[PDB]
Formats: sequence, structure tokens, C-alpha cells
Amino acid sequence: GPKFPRVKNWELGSITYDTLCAQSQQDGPCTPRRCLGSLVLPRKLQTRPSPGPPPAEQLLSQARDFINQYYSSIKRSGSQAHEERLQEVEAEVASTGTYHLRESELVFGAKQAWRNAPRCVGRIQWGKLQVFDARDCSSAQEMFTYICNHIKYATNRGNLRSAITVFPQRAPGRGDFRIWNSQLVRYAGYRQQDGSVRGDPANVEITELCIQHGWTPGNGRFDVLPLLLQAPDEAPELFVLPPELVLEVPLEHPTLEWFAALGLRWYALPAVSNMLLEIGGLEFSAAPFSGWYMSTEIGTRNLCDPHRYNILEDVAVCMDLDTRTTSSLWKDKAAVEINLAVLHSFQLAKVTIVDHHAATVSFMKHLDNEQKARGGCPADWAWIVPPISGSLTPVFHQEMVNYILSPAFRYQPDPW
Amino acid sequence: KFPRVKNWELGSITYDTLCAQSQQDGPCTPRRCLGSLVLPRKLQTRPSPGPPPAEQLLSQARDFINQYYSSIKRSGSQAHEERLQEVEAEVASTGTYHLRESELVFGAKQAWRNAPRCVGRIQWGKLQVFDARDCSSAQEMFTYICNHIKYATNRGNLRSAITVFPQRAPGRGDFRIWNSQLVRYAGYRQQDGSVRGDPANVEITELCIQHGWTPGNGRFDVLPLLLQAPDEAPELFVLPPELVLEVPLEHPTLEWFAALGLRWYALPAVSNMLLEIGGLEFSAAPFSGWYMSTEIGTRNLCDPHRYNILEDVAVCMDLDTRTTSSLWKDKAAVEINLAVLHSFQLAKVTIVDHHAATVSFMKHLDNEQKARGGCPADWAWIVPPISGSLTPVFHQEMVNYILSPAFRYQPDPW
Ligand code: HEM
Ligand code: HEM
Ligand SMILES: N=C(NO)Nc1ccc(Cl)cc1
Ligand SMILES: N=C(NO)Nc1ccc(Cl)cc1
Ligand SMILES: N=C(NO)Nc1ccc(Cl)cc1
Ligand SMILES: N=C(NO)Nc1ccc(Cl)cc1
Ligand SMILES: [Zn+2]
Repeated sequence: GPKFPRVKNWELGSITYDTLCAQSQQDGPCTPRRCLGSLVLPRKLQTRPSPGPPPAEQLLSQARDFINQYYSSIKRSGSQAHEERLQEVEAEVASTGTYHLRESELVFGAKQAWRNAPRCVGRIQWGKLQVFDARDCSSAQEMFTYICNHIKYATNRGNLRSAITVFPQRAPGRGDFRIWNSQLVRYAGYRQQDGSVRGDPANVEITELCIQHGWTPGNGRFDVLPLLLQAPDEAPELFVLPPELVLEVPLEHPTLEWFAALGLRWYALPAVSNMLLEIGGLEFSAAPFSGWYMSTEIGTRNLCDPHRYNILEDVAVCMDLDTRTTSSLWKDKAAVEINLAVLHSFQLAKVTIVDHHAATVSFMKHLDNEQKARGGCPADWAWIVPPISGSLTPVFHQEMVNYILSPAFRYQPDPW
Repeated sequence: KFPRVKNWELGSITYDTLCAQSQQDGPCTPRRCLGSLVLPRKLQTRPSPGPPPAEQLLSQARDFINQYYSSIKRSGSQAHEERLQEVEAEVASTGTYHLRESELVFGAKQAWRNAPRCVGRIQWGKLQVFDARDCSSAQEMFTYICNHIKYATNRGNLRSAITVFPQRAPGRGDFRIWNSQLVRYAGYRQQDGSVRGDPANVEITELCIQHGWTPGNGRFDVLPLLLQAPDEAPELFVLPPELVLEVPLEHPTLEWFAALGLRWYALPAVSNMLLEIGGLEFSAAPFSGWYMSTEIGTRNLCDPHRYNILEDVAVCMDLDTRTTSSLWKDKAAVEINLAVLHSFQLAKVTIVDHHAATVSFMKHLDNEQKARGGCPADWAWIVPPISGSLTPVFHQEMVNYILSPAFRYQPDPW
């Protein structure tokens, strides 16, 4: 039949063909010999620091592709403005070695980047992103202002709004704008004398870096870290976020009255800040983005992962379960109640959140829209299926095709 | 080339060098990954009307023979050299060859060992191999299949086993077991397109009826077997009820669960897969071990296109099925898996929960890293259908590739 991947949904028996993968211009990590789809950070997109200006030849073609996507999106492909814009980009890259995007071009690109992210299950919302243009930012202090505004607009007192703030792109042999923290909101991770960790083990390094840079550390389990912001060719500066701006949700359970005594909590805004946004060859090293949480991210991963808060055993003990044997399914029981507590608490505090059932269903709708709109949707099965109750959701039974499309969000090396 | 494999829970790192031994292509390319696809689009097992390319078959055979003698530490020995000559001789004169029983045993175990989607491979060295290559009729297949079932079941103390029927031959039909498993519950399509029983078995159920089976009307009616000898219509055989061990499902604390009348068989014996050893193909080679509780409790009983009992259990538990956020699906699913575990343990029938199973697979990964320098594994299948990140395999990166001997899918004989 069609010379494209045949995709099947085993629950409904329906079939589709992905023709969109034909548009991918960047190789992934797999080969006919072996599949490397499970690797978290395969040395592929990895935007390793490329100091010396990029080959005008490679950049120009990437730029040309992006401009074609843009004009196609506004239904003016082949027009006079399209050919003139193409000329303008080539000319600019010819004299300066690089080029700049127009406002509307940035907005379209940022949205496409989200839309193109294979691992994001919340892409049904891709068309609704508030793009803050911060390309005029010239200091670490101004970065903080832009970030504080982002948090305020995005948090919106609990009625969260997706947003992204874009700082200046990487320039020819010049220092990058960088946000050292992986997220705008992170709990400190304090290395203990016995080797253990108090707080979030995932943030041990960034916490120590904050201390090395003058931060006076606390000693709690949920201490909000300050931000280490870095302007070009300058050392990072430390900034403490005002408490009133960081909305947190104390966790309680709908029926287990003791759950609240656990003193657990999580912040409302998931704002990733260490990823690079690539559009038409241009690289925005600092471009924090945020949406809202899917409950399993908090209740299953951040709270139950063995290398994170690891509260599974504590909750099971409180539930008086037999943690001495696997077949009692104590981990499964506790995990469920913990996820329920998260959903319940966020709802109680009127903070936006979506459970894994609602989210995955909406993603199936997204796949249908995308099938019609672009002929497919790049998706990473291992990341789209939730960490708990996987086969209980519709996505588990849906085959997916994974590939890299640009604009895109990519991981990049740590600045230190 | 050689992929760096990391475990994100422990931070440990290994390098898979075993993948370099792969001689068969998967569905992925640098352009796009198709790891989530269940079946191959082309990596099928096309007809066998003509003799396979002598050159190709000879290379696959020499490699297998090589693997075998290395397994018995007699590589380069006189026996090794002479056996290779024997295989050379047969292929050149007949276009094919035959394996010795000891070779067949080694190959079967290796095929299981190499299966990327199998989480129970730590047991790979313990497999009872029945040589049924001297079978010339469906009736004889039935007798072999019955002995496999008696042996494997062992009155609840399940033992891993495989029975191997005659290999495929050029221009001749294949021996085939039409059922996908030796034990399957009927799926009857009724009135308004609904289904009484197992929806997964609707087609096989009707084929059985068309071939003379007098169908029942229950939710768990054990299907008869359709066995097919070369170029012959398949024959119908009813399995002796005393050979099919089943486990009534009840819950440890929820008294009403037993009233649901749910149940499942003890023996998971896949019979529609093809076993390939040294280029030779075994179209009928049913294999079995024991169930991992999630296969029954989660997939078989909770999949929307299967028994789909989630809502019923939820209502019995009087849960808020009005909204997703109440996590009623998650709560019901957990109790169902608990019921399956409770029941099998009560009935004294071998079963393994997903936590235990995954822990043992991690040990297997380590055993294989030292033994062969890697282990082909399919993340999507190794991770259980529920509580994924609560198991260690979720946090372990894996490299997937095809090694031979191997088990593979084949076209349905109709
Ligand atoms: C509207 C709410 C949203 C929800 C519910 C959502 C949820 C998720 C989830 C569950 C993941 C996987 C997390 C993990 O397993 O580590 C994810 C990944 C991702 N999301 Fe979304 N997302 C949303 C908004 C956004 C926004 C606003 C953007 C960007 C503009 C975005 C970009 C991404 C990217 C790039 C990844 C992949 C990260 C990686 O490579 O590990 N998401 N999202
Ligand atoms: C001893 C107990 C065993 C357990 C607990 C076990 C468990 C499993 C599970 C859970 C799967 C995944 C099925 C699914 O995703 O629905 C699987 C797949 C597989 N197992 Fe095992 N297994 C065991 C023994 C065996 C034996 C004896 C063989 C053969 C000699 C075998 C061959 C396979 C094969 C070929 C697959 C891959 C199926 C495919 O590619 O679709 N297993 N096993
Ligand atoms: N809900 C989320 N975002 O809005 N979660 C989320 C978590 C991590 C990354 Cl990298 C990207 C997204
Ligand atoms: N993860 C699995 N385990 O059985 N299976 C599986 C089921 C459906 C699709 Cl689409 C992909 C994989
Ligand atoms: N428990 C099992 N085997 O022993 N289950 C099982 C189910 C399907 C396939 Cl294909 C292979 C194995
Ligand atoms: N499926 C995931 N979603 O977050 N993550 C994940 C974690 C570890 C490995 Cl090895 C592979 C994938
Ligand atoms: Zn792949």
C-alpha cells in the first residue's frame, strides 16, 4: 500500500499512515540494526555549544525551510512577500553571518516547537501559547523581571495559562543568555552527612551551585531555590523569587485524614528553563516555557520515584499495608492514593491540573486533528503513556511514529 | 556503533556490544523510530514454496552451529568441523538440512533468551524441550499438545516447556496450530454487534464453529483446537476438561468479587509464533511458562477490547465513576490484580507479580551483560501495563535488536 509507516490502534482496529515523517530533516538515534528509542538523552539533537559561527550554507537552508513553513502557514507560499522575505534572510546572513526573525515569525515558530515535541502529551493545547518576546533583554537583572512577569501571567492565581518567554538568540562567538536552573521553581536538595539527601535529590548540583554563588541555604524538604541567571560573557547572578509569586499547593487526601499531616506539597507552575528553542537555524538558549501539570508528574514521578522524594514506603506504612512482600501490591495501592491526593488538593485550591485519563484522551483527539492537518504526529510512546495505569489509557493501544521536526525544543549542555 | 546505556535510578552505565552481532533489520531508520509498532510491516515470514538461497541458508546454519559448539566449549574441535561439513553437504544436495536434538534444545533456549519483549527471561535456561518433529498428522499433533499441557501444568506447579513440530519445507504446506494459544475462551458475536466471552477470539471461535464445533453460550467456554497437517484442512479436537486447569477469581477482602464469576486458565501457551533456528523454520512450536499477574488482571480482564470489567468492579466498589479525576479506573484495576494474585496463590498455581518479575529481569540484564555484553530488550513491553515507574525496568534504558535463534510472527493460515 502507501509507502509510509502504517499506524494501528489496537483498541479500535483503525489504521492510518504517517506521511508527515517525510518532512523530518534531522536523524534520530535508531537504525535498521537496533532501536534506541528508549534512551532519554541520545546524542542526536543534543545542541552542544558550537562557538564558532555556523556554516552560512547550513544555516541558510534551515532558514529557508522555516520561512517556507511560515508562509505556508499564512497561505501565501510563492507570493511576492515570501520571495522577498527569503531574499532578506539570505542577504542578512550574507553580511552578518546570521539573521533575525520577525515578531509573527517568532510566535509561529514557538508554537510549532511545542506542536513538534514528540514527548509532550498536552499538545492539544499547542495553538494556545502566549509568546513573550524578550529579545531586547540586555542584563541578568532584566531577565529576572521578564521571568517574574512570566510567572505572574502564567500562574494567574491558579487559572494557569501556557506561556513562553524568549530571550536573545545565540550570537557569533558571543556569550549565551542562560537560565542555570532546570525549572523556574525547584526545591533544594541538601546533601547529608550520612550520604542521604534532604529535599529533592534531583536538585543536588544546582543547589550546591546556588550556595557557591552566595545563597544562604535553608534546611527544609521544600525550600524554593533562587534563580541563577546568566547574561552574555558575565558570571551568573543570583535572584530570589518573591514568595507571593510562587504558588504552592499543600497536599491532602479526600478520605485519608492523616495524609495532610505528612506535610507534603508541590508548586503549581511547571516552567522548564534549560532547554534550547531552535527555529530556522537560530538558537534561543534561554526561552523558558510553561503549561500546567498532569497529576502523574507530581504524584507518581516527583513523589514516588526511587531517586526523588521516594515517599511510597511511608504512605504504604500509614495505610498499614504489607510492605514486606511484593504481591500485596502495596506500592500500587499507595501510588494510587498519592496521585488522588494531588488531584484532590489542586482541585481544592482551584489550581489547574489534569489527570492522566483526561490528558491521554485529549491527546487522542490531538492525534486525529493532526492526522488531518499534517498527515501524522511525531510521538514517543514511552513518554506519552503515563507512569501508572498505562494500559488503562487510550494511548497505550495506539502505535506511534517518532521523528524530529523543526522548529523544536532540544536539550543543551549545562553552562557550568 | 556501541550504545551507552544508562539506568536513571542508580546512575550506572553499561555499553551494549552484543547488538553488533545482529544480522536482521528492525523497522527503524535514522529518519523515524517505529519501536511502538506491534507487528512488522515487512519483517514477516513469507511463503516457503521455493528453497531458500543456499548461500543465505548456509551462512545462517554455520553461524548457528558455531554458536552451539561454543555453548558446549568444543569450538574448533573435530566434531565442530565435521558437523559443519555435514550441514554443508545436506544444503548443497537438498537445499536444506536438519538439526540434531541437542542442537534443537540449545536453539529453543536461545530463541527465548533472545526474545526482546519477554520479561521472564531469567528462567531461559530452564525449558523442557519436546521433539515432535516425527509427527505426520493432526491427530498426532493433538497427542503431543496434550502431553505438553499435562507436563507444563504439573497440577499447578507450572514448568516451562516447548514442543517442536516438523519444520517448514519448500513447496509444501506448513504444520500449524490455528489457535493463538492452546487455551482460549470463546468469543460469540450476538444481536447488536456485542460479544459474550473474549472479544479477542471472535474469529477463531467462528472458524471452530464452521469446522463442526458445537458452541456454548458462556463467558468462559474453553475453545477446541484446530490443528493442521500439511496441505490438509484443519481438524477439530476437544481438549479433555481435566487437562485444562482454571482458577476461580476471588478477592482477599471484598466478599462480592467472587459473585462476578470471573476466572482464568493457569497455562499461557502461545502457539501461533514461528521458531527460527539456523535458518530452519518451525511453523508450529507451542511454548509455555507461567503468567505474570498483570497479563490477566490488567490486560485480559481490563482492556477495553477484552473482557472490559473495570466499570463493573468500580460500581461494585461503589466508586465515583462520574469523573476521571476520582481515579476509579486505577483503584479497580489494582484490586483486580490483587484478586488474580490472591486466587492463584490460594489455588496453589504458579504466578508472578509485576514487581517480582521486573526485579528478576534486572538481575537477568546484569547476568547477560557479563555473559554476552548486552541484552536485547523492548522497553514498551518489558515495562508492565500498570505501575510502570514503580518498577526498576522503567528507569533502565534498553537497546532493542534481533538476534537469532528467534521467535517471530507469521501469517494466519487462512
Ligand atoms: C498545557 C499543559 C501541558 C501538559 C499537561 C504537558 C505535559 C507534559 C508531560 C507529561 C510531559 C512529559 C514529562 C516527563 O515525562 O518528563 C511533557 C513533555 C514535554 N512538553 Fe509538555 N505539557 C504541557 C505544556 C507544554 C508547553 C507550554 C510546552 C512548550 C511550549 C511543552 C513542551 C514540552 C516538551 C519540549 C516536552 C519534552 C521534554 C523532554 O524532551 O524530556 N509542554 N509535557
Ligand atoms: C516463565 C514465565 C514467563 C513469564 C512470566 C513471561 C512473561 C512474558 C510477558 C509478560 C510477555 C509480554 C506479553 C505482552 O506484552 O502481553 C512475554 C513475551 C514473550 N515471551 Fe515470555 N514469559 C515467560 C516464559 C516464556 C517462555 C517459556 C517462552 C518461550 C520459550 C517465552 C517467550 C516469549 C516471547 C517469544 C515473547 C514475545 C512476544 C512478542 O514478541 O509479541 N516466554 N513473556
Ligand atoms: N506539564 C509540564 N509542562 O507544562 N511538564 C513538563 C516537564 C518537563 C519538561 Cl522537560 C517539559 C514539560
Ligand atoms: N506495551 C505493550 N505490552 O504488551 N504493548 C503494546 C500495545 C499496543 C501498542 Cl500500540 C504498543 C505496545
Ligand atoms: N506468560 C506468558 N508466557 O509464558 N505470556 C505471553 C503472552 C504472549 C506472548 Cl506472544 C508470549 C508470552
Ligand atoms: N517514559 C518516561 N517518561 O517520563 N521516561 C523514561 C525514564 C527512563 C527511561 Cl530509561 C526511559 C524513559
Ligand atoms: Zn527505534
